[PDB]
Amino acid sequence: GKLSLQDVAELIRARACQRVVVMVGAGISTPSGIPDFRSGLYSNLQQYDLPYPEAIFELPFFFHNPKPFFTLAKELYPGNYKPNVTHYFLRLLHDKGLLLRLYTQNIDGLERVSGIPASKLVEAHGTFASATCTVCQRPFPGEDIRADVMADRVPRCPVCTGVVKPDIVFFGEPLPQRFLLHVVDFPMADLLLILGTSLEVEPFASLTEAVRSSVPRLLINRDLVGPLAWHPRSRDVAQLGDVVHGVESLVELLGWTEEMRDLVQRETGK
Amino acid sequence: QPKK
Ligand SMILES: NC(=O)c1ccc[n+]([C@@H]2C[C@H](COP(=O)(O)OP(=O)(O)OC[C@H]3O[C@@H](n4cnc5c(N)ncnc54)[C@H](O)[C@@H]3O)[C@@H](O)[C@H]2O)c1
Ligand SMILES: [Zn+2]
Repeated sequence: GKLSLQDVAELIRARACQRVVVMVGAGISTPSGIPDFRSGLYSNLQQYDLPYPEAIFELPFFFHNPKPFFTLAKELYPGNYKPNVTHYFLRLLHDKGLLLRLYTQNIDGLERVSGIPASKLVEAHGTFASATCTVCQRPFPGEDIRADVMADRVPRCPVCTGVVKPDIVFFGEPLPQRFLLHVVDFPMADLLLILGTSLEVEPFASLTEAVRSSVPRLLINRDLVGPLAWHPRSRDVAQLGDVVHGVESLVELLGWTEEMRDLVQRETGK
Repeated sequence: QPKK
């Protein structure tokens, strides 16, 4: 009937679950000491006034005043953060051949850093790896604006002088094409795992319903808010509270804490 | 094609 965290772990142990799909959000980022915008952080952000938060990811605002966005980019630009244990756990899932797909709401790029190959990833809100001139459309490796950003200078096209914008997806914009994998990944999965997000926001929320009835949906996260609440299913399992704790429990139940430990150790030194 |  109602399943437990341990059941789930045992189903994974017992490779009854071999094709896990994972969706993550900001709850797995805050432990790497990435800020949460949803304070204190805005120390970086509030100053030039955002008239309201979402402006950070509105184009018209950005055109009128890009400074706040680039403060944020400077914070998250790769180098300046490291994968925490929850990434490394998803890395272990991959390395054991168990991971069909990881969908991430985070723009920190910590999943690739952690070691998960690009083919396993969907970066549904984009990436700082790359950029794109807001006017002329010419695209750029991410490093060719590193220093401007690192100096708090607003980068500018050589071609046309417009503002050059990292390929983070703004409000209003099409998500990546790679998002469209969901149609085949979700019905192929035999476990859905949701970490550090409740998925209140479409079109993530609607994604949750695309797995078959038989397939356990495990959330580890402080709350439930989204469609696990609106439309619960019998094989659902909620492990509410602190993300890291939740995941520590699950690794103990898998029997993987020592192997995790080994992996963390090797990558820290790499 | 779907929008953020
Ligand atoms: N790491 C990143 O790059 C990053 C950082 C902050 C926000 N984001 C946003 C994430 C957002 C999608 O919504 P979502 O990520 O769900 O949340 P959010 O950051 O907007 O709000 C928090 C959400 O995640 C959960 N959550 C966040 N932090 C924790 C935590 N420490 N422990 C437990 N649960 C936690 C919480 O229940 C809720 O659903 C995207 O639109 C990005 O704009 C990304
Ligand atoms: Zn240009």
